[PDB]
Amino acid sequence: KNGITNLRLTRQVELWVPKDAANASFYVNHYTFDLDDFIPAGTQLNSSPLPFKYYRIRKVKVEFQPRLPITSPFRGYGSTVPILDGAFVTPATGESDPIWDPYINFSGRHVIRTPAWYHKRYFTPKPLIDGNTGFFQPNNKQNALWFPNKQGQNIQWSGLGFAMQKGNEAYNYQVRFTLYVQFREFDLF
Amino acid sequence: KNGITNLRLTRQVELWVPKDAANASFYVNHYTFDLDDFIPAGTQLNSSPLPFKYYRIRKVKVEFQPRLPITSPFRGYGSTVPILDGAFVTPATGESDPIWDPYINFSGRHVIRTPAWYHKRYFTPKPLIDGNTGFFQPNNKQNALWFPNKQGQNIQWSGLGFAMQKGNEAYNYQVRFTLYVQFREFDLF
Amino acid sequence: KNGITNLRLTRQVELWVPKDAANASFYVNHYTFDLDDFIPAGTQLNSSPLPFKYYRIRKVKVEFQPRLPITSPFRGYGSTVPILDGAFVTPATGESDPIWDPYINFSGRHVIRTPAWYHKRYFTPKPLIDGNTGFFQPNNKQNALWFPNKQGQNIQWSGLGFAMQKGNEAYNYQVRFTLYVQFREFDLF
Amino acid sequence: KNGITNLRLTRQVELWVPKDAANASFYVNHYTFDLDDFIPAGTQLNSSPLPFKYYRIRKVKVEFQPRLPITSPFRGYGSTVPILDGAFVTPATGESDPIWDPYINFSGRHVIRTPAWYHKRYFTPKPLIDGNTGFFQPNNKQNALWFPNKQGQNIQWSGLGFAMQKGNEAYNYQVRFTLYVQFREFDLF
Amino acid sequence: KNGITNLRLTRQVELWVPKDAANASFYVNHYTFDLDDFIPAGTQLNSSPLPFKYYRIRKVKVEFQPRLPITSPFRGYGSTVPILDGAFVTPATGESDPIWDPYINFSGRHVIRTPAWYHKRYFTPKPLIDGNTGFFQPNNKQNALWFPNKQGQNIQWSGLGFAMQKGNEAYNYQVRFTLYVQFREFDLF
Amino acid sequence: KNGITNLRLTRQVELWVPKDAANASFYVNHYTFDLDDFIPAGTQLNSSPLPFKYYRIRKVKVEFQPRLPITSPFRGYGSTVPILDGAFVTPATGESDPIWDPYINFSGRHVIRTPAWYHKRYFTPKPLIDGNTGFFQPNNKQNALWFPNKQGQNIQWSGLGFAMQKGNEAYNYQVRFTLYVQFREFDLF
Repeated sequence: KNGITNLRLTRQVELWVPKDAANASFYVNHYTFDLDDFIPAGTQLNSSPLPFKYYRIRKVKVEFQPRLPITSPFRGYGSTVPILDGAFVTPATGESDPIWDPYINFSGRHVIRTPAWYHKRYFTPKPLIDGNTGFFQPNNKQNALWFPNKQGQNIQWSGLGFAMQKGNEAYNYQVRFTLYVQFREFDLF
Repeated sequence: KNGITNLRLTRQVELWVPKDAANASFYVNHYTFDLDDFIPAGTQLNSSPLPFKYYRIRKVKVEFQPRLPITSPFRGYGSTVPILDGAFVTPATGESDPIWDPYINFSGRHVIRTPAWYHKRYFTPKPLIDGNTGFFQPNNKQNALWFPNKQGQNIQWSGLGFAMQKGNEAYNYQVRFTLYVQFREFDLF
Repeated sequence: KNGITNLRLTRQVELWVPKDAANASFYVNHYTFDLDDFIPAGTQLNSSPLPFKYYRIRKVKVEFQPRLPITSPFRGYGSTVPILDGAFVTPATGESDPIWDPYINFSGRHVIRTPAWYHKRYFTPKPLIDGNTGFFQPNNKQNALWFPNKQGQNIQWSGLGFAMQKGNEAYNYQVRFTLYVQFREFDLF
Repeated sequence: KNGITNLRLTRQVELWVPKDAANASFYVNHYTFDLDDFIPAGTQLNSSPLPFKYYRIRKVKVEFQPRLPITSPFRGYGSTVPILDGAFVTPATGESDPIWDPYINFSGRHVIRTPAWYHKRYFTPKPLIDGNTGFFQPNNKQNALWFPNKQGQNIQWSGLGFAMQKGNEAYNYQVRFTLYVQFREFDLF
Repeated sequence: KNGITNLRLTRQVELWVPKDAANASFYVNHYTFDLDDFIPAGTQLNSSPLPFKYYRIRKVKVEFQPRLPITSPFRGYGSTVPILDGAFVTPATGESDPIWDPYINFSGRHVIRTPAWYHKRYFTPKPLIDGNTGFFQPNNKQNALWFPNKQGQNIQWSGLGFAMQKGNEAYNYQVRFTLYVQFREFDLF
Repeated sequence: KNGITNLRLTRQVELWVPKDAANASFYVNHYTFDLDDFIPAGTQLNSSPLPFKYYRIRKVKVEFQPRLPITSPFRGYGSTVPILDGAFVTPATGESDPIWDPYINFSGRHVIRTPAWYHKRYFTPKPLIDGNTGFFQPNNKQNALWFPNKQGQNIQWSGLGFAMQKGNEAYNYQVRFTLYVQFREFDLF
């Protein structure tokens, strides 16, 4: 019969890092993945671009791809972490983002060598359901738990919190999210 | 990975058999199955109700279900055959459908006991591509040959030719087609 | 010690199917089972007809028993499905119930031969708790999960969605629900 | 299936022992256990606090718990026996309870050290049906014989005959009966 | 690496039992354990006395230690039970606490010999999350389920319901709670 | 039980190297690691950011990360050594830092390729207790000796002495210290 249907969805987001007048201040932001933002925008001839009902995200692969060449006049050394519970340390509005690194002492701290070097994280995310009561239950062999696919009402899955060092000149990354989704119960009319 | 996706599509067609003034004449018609007629009509919110690209029909199950009870004042004994090449002996317009049975001496002649008895045929159809040059190539283990799914331009697959005896009073069947389709290469945007 | 207490509760509901003036339109309704409706009504000498605290429904057996004899002047062929998540396709008020079958292409589509033939479904239901967040978790060996028995506040368990064809004359079924309940923690005072 | 349902019912009775002006006279009374007196009194919302039909008493555990501390100015040494046929030697009204011990030479004479010491008997009782014709039939592996549970018409089961020595000052015990009842044939409506 | 961190927290509560004018009435109260009440009060130099994030309670050990000596002029015999779902039978305000024992027929009824005798219960509690939908799921090898430690917002864990007999004179116990907590994910800044 | 608690603390220090007018003179400095400087500054809500009592440093990982790109107009070749006894050859104030390399002939002389190339040292440090009388006792399987954690009074652990060549233009490194600390005897109030 028809048990599992793999898919590999991909989106690309530009990521601007503004300049800084030699304060060596960081710029922190967080990433969440939700399945309704990975469809190509505009293509709305049929209302169900994903015609299944039950889905789960197996792996997320986040690629920080650069734009500047390797002979940039200034390097910088930030850190990315996989956050699996949505407790980011991201600043508020007008918080004046910290001079000291907030993502420096975490458990899965990978180092990203900004602004001219590729950086790949490949992990398993967890949902942000907000009714999970708080219990973690450490790794259950890649989150074997199916979720009902609702077109436009999907939950978010918490992923990378990156903290990249602002430099003397502003620069640009191209970030590429890939989700290795599994699907079940094809329900076309 | 994701090789095959089974599906089980179903449609229902009313089948009227008009009366006859004791001539014992038959009423012959033929059936072809095409995938664009098995979707539910009206549901057109997204233009692709079948979001795959390559398909094949494994089995077709045609059920003649009756309407009259078993105490009808007149029986009748027709014949159904699986035609696998589209060479039906169906009458033309105004042909005055034959008094003798046309589907009596065929190879797979099953007998249907009209008008109050169930009758099931379960077989493998063949396409009507009209560019196959004529060669048959007897059974290749259930027609392992994939076809490109075009929305509204699909080919027909030849199936039952039924020849049911007209009686003294007109009656009604409910015919139910089921296709056990296989699919491949999910191509959603 | 005293682990499990089996019980076999039974109720009977009349089911009327109104007539139709040769439109071959269907009549769709859905069934849910809740434990507080299976007690005999009127017998209220003690406030706890079920003196346990933890319960679960193992199997539900729904029997469509007929009333008309087998020599009825008109047959009809409907479909029953086990719905395990409460997503029935039942019409609204004044929806003018569909001419085409809504329960024709489902996974567990059994065919009921109305109006003179017995029809039995025997399955495992799932609760309708509305706080299950959406995950299905396919069959966990007959839903080993106990629920607190509250007298008059019990949850519903989603079962059959039947869609039976309306005929030329109105008719009647007698539907019989049986629940094979298990119980635990006898808590009498 | 559902064969046996264990239960552990418990009641507590105050037991007063009046004083005596240095005659060293005893005070003899007998105990019988009947299932309709072990329910909590007042709780009458449903008329069947025990919703089974067939029952038997496996063990009875009678605990004499004291009230006075161990530094009482006077001890005393009585005797308890398990009577299994209702032939107690208890006094009549105005009999002026005997100066010599009546329960001194019996077969299962346990000694209770009154008035400051715990005393536990744990045995199997026998019914007082009064139509048993007199035959005893020594121990049949814990009286495997079921009895119909009638709400308010139950038979008595003969147990302890205790004979405790009256002292110079009146005192108090708290006696606690426990029945390890088995049940069968749950018959709720 | 660093998986589990055991801890053994302890608090002490005085427990007064008021007098009674020879009615032999009980005094019932219930106990719940929450982790934010087990820290020493006043010591607030750093805002996180427990610097972990995920915790669970393995065992709770409740010790009723007495104050009166063993030569008290009046004994008494109460009962403690481990309640694991928060359904205590505790009285309301002005309910005039019952003359008959409410905790007499429960499953884990231990007897406490008041007012001069030690009494220890040692068990596993369950949370009172109020969104658990009601299912019990009997013992899963000591509640392997982690909970997020929130400073001042922690959930309660239901434990002992004790029912101790009031006497002729008021008295005093010293109750000592011990929690054998496990911890995970040390998250200091 | 709870024996060892690993932690991985991290701090980052900017390291400026001033220019030189073609004398090819070096610039020598030394590094010591003390646990009270690795906490995030400002976060002082609770007075104990490390709530243990006994600690030891297993490994120190010092990363010299660059700032200039690899196409700098001038290279340079310095040397780092692990000093394990605090006998650095660092200059005094106004010493006019030597034209010849002081760290050239040592035992563990690694070469750092300044100013555009990463450089990692990963070793075990030794304390600077100043009461050790002078004896070395060569490697005792990674300094199995616990030290009492005093908040603000901790001893220093001697590490890298680096000697990096000054160039024609001033430049900048970002140095990152990581300590793989072990902890014992959690002593929270």
